[PDB]
Amino acid sequence: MLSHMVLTRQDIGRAASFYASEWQGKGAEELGLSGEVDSKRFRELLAGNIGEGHRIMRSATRQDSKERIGLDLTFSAPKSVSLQALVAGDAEIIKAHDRAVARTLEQAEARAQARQKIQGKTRIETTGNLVIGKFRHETSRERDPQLHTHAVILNMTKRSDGQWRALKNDEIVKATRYLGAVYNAELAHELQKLGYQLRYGKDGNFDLAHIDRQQIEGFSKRTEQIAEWYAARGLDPNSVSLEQKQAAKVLSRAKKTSVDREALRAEWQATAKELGIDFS
DNA sequence: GCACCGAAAGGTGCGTATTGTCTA
Repeated sequence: MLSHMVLTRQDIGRAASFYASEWQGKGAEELGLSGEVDSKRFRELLAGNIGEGHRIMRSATRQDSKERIGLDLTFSAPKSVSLQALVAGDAEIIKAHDRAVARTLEQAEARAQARQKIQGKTRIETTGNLVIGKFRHETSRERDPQLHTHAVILNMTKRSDGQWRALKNDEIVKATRYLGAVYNAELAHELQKLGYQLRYGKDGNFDLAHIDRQQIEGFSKRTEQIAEWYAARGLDPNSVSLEQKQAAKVLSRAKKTSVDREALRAEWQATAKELGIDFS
């Protein structure tokens, strides 16, 4: 699954709480960023402080509009993949997901764009470079195992004239469904190299063949919450407005509390026994 | 493209778009 969200200045706490960490992007390399994401630097870049002999970015933002700190792309593995990675414990599966993300983001980077204005005349440019902070996470809001990576694309890109400007995001934002398919294709290919058999689900989605739908359902509490929020509002899961799909996804939430990580995984393992899961 | 940003006859958000496993 690939979902996206435009991150605004009011998200500067939450977007820094993303901080298991990796920089990616030709933009990042050119700034000398590679390896683990230093959080102070991440906060600086969120604020548009690219530093190293450059003016603070984005000052031409209207006060009536919100300023944009970035674009969050969230890659989420199928549940059976999450199970094998996080319950059984498999670094190869984690690695396979990391590769799928990195290769998809290369295709996101290819689509990075900017504007330039030459004497009242605006042209759109394909810059092909991004600065991206990747943060891998492991649980859902209902504390189910859930392998997922937040790829925070910072709102910046280097134009042809070598100048740092805000990202025009259209080409990435309108290709979410395509990049989603790249992630699946890459993950599936990587999982097949590791010897796994796959089961296909109408969309390009798949799961590991040795884990069945009932076993998936046992570990998908957030899905049960969404499915119920439609059944109560009388709404049908086939056709619903973007205002409604966002409603069910945000309203149906309950609240949670600082989970004992070592104790959580033991719960997962026991649940997986109850469900009868053979991690082979 | 527009209309308001800082003050460059330049640059920005705006809206875009989002399948399931349900993020941000």
